[PDB]
Amino acid sequence: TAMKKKVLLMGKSGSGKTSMRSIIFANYIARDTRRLGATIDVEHSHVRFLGNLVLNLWDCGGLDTFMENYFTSQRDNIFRNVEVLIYVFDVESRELEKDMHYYQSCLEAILQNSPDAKIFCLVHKMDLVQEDQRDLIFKEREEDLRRLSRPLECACFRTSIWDETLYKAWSSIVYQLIPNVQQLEMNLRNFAQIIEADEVLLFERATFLVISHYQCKEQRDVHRFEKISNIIKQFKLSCSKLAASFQSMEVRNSNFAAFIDIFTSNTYVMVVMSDPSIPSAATLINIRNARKHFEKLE
Amino acid sequence: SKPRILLMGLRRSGKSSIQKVVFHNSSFVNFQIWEMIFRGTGALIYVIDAQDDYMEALTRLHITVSKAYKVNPDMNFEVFIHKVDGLSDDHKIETQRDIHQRANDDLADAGLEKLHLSFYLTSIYDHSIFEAFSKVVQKLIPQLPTLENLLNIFISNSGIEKAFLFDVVSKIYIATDSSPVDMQSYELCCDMIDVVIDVSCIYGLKEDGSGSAYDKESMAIIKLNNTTVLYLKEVTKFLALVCILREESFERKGLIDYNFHCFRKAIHEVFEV
Ligand SMILES: Nc1nc2c(ncn2[C@@H]2O[C@H](COP(=O)(O)OP(=O)(O)OP(=O)(O)O)[C@@H](O)[C@H]2O)c(=O)[nH]1
Ligand SMILES: Nc1nc2c(ncn2[C@@H]2O[C@H](COP(=O)(O)OP(=O)(O)O)[C@@H](O)[C@H]2O)c(=O)[nH]1
Ligand SMILES: [Mg+2]
Repeated sequence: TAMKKKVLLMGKSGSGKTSMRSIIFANYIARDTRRLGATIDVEHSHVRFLGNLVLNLWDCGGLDTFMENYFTSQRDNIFRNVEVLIYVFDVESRELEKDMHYYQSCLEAILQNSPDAKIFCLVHKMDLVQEDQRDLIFKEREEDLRRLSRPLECACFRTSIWDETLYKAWSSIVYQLIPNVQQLEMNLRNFAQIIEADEVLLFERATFLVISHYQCKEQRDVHRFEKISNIIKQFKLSCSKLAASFQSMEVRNSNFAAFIDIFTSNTYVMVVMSDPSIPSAATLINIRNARKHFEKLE
Repeated sequence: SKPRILLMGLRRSGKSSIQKVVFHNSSFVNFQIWEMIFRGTGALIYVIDAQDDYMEALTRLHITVSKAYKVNPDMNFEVFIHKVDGLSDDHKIETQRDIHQRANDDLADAGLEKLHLSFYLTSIYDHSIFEAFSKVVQKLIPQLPTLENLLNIFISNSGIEKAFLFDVVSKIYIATDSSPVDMQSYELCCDMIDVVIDVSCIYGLKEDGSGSAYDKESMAIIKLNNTTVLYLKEVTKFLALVCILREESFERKGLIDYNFHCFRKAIHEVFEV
């Protein structure tokens, strides 16, 4: 017994669906995505996430012919028992009015077969828009996406494979699928207060997606969860390509100490300390002692 | 004593893309894009677009280089055969041999065959551009044999396999111990500096707006599941030591740390810092 969740990944052909999945779940780098083939029909992928959750990912080829089957002969197969629809939009697309009809047909099949399904819209490839225009273009599309989403709420995100914004969107999606995710946020709150950290992030070991975080004093970079996921993920891939697997990191300067370490068999942790009268030894023995306790949960 | 580099090429050669990827006052190296300037300059890097036709570009190359040998005939001429990430090795090699041939063949007929042209296959989606820069900058450091002897005494006496002296902003290595350099170790060390600097930018900048990510106490230890350890220490405000050693040598961390301070004071005296 681990909760199996059906995620649909859908959008016009070439919008970046497989590209995203190959970066978050398959250890690709953005450059490598240029070699991916068009996806024929649906490509099923089973992601063991934390070992109480399996993500049944449905990467649905976006060719016109494929979509037309998804609305007709395969309607039941596609749109039944769906927890999450992630819908991808190419910001560079010429065919907006045709992109909308394909999106709205997915919403209509989702409203008939899985109404309590969670809709995410990804306004994707924002690296090809000029940076002064990005916030402008995303607000316009979000507003349109929420009107055209009829009785349903969508949550929109502006994504690129070339930065942290992809980690922001997929962190957000997976947070909504994790079982007793508030139970975990408390158990981490506990650890953080006892160990006396300024901040503690918990990460899924394979994806390096943030699943839990504790702070005290609101910090300046609200976008920092994604940036860390991205920075460390990239280093993990350099470690296996260039030497061997990453195991641990210690970073310091005169203002902070940061510890990154294996935690449960299914997670990494990052502890941040603003150096009081705490030895290194006390923090290390607390991190070890807290493994058996988080181990239980999974 | 900051080495002076100039970077030159046609519109769309890749220059400011190269300036961006490498540097984004605050480098060990003084770097600028483009008979006055060429008077006090160590190195001129001519960038050619290799995805494009180079015949136009080979011409400007011969003019700007014959121009500047006239002014200062000690200046290093470095040629970045660039954007090679767009080609197959068959195409990389043929261009290399072709640019090599004609660039050198063109220099015979000006009677300037005492003017050396080093070549580099570079790309911004690649480390080649770092390797390439690391080579260019190393030729402009007169005290390079002193830095290399100091790293050698440091790693010998400290059970360390490999040590690089880095410009933290650029990820250029100005010196390494005498062991052969595996370029994968160099890349991995560069990727460590990025991880240290981007985590230091986010945490540890000061309660207020800001301060500096890198400072006298900047330190990192990375442990890899094959018991390899990577160990970074601030030397100066520009320069960081990165060491590669095994867990087993790292048991003697006290001896490494005490000896590190001899090496660091020694580096300071070299640069009269
Ligand atoms: N600039 C940019 N290019 C991207 C981005 N995401 C993907 N791409 C590129 O655009 C193309 C997208 O290809 P895929 O990811 O295979 O597209 P897909 O949506 O799975 O397509 P189908 O299988 O046909 O449905 C590839 O060249 C990617 O490298 C992005 O965020 N920015
Ligand atoms: N694929 C690839 N593109 C590059 C490389 N270097 C530069 N470019 C691209 O070439 C174009 C020209 O680069 P740019 O730096 O503006 O040329 P500049 O006039 O020399 O500054 C830009 O679109 C860059 O993305 C490279 O190494 N590989
Ligand atoms: Mg695909």
